[PDB]
Amino acid sequence: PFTADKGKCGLPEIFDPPEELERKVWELARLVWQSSSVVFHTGAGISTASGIPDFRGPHGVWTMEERGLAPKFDTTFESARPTQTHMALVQLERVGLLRFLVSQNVDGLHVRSGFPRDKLAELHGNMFVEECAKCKTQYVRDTVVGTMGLKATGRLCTVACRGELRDTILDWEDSLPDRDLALADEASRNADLSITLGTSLQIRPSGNLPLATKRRGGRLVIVNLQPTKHDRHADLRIHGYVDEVMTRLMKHLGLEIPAWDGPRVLERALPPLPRPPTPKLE
Ligand SMILES: Nc1ncnc2c1ncn2[C@@H]1O[C@H](COP(=O)(O)OP(=O)(O)OC[C@H]2O[C@H](O)[C@H](O)[C@@H]2O)[C@@H](O)[C@H]1O
Ligand SMILES: O=[N+]([O-])c1ccc(O)c(O)c1
Ligand SMILES: [Zn+2]
Repeated sequence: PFTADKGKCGLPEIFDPPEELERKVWELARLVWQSSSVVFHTGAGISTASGIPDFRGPHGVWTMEERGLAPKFDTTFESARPTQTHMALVQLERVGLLRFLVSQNVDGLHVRSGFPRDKLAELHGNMFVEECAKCKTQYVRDTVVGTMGLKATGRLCTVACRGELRDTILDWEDSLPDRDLALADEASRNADLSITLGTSLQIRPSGNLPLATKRRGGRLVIVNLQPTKHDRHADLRIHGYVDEVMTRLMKHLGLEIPAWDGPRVLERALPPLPRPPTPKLE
């Protein structure tokens, strides 16, 4: 806990200049069109524009802690709106340009975004989701589950059970949930395109999954303001705000970023919605 390694925190940000940024997103555009199976890996950087601080960035939880300062939240978890990036990932799934989404975030926004849970691994859990110890039934709640570290919440299961309900937030010692990690690994290995959004890729095995894609000739794209463990293995690193990259990307793809109607829960994914026809690439 106190001892736990929080890896490299407070590294400098890189800012690709507009010309290099605009061009790198057109190449990302091309790789989404080329790819049969596109998987997105997300981390706390896709939630920073909502007012949720990240961990290892300039004003990250771990970064401000090293310098004896406090992270600053500009919102509560309950009153946080999903980002343009969160809503872009929703459209990309709906139009069939996103096979699987893998997140290290516990902020709960993916789910609150309306994103299909059966196409999502929440690898470090969800602040809003408690799980029945007895029958493994999950409850997506409307306020944050008040505990952390797979502890009893105080509520009991309501299946036609009275099983102990506990949080889904992994403690430093706790192993990842096998179902989520297994689907996340299959998705990552099977993928021909893995795009990482606002993660430093410093945690095992979360951070290593985008590298499973690169095996069998898959392409790896890293969108992050800072360096990242596996920058060396990327075919494309984009250094900029992900909201900018994903707003420009969606515009190249001919896609609108949909409205957020407030917190909604989508258990299962629907058949793909119509999407624009693919440009001639080669
Ligand atoms: N607007 C932005 N656009 C793009 N990148 C951004 C933005 N804001 C921040 N970033 C980048 O976003 C990156 C986020 O890196 P880290 O803070 O390590 O997030 P993680 O999701 O990998 O944390 C992993 C786990 O570790 C914890 O213990 C928990 O268990 C976490 O689940 C940085 O490089 C920022 O520069
Ligand atoms: O307080 N928390 O639990 C936090 C702190 C920072 C985060 O980026 C986060 O997703 C949750
Ligand atoms: Zn139960």
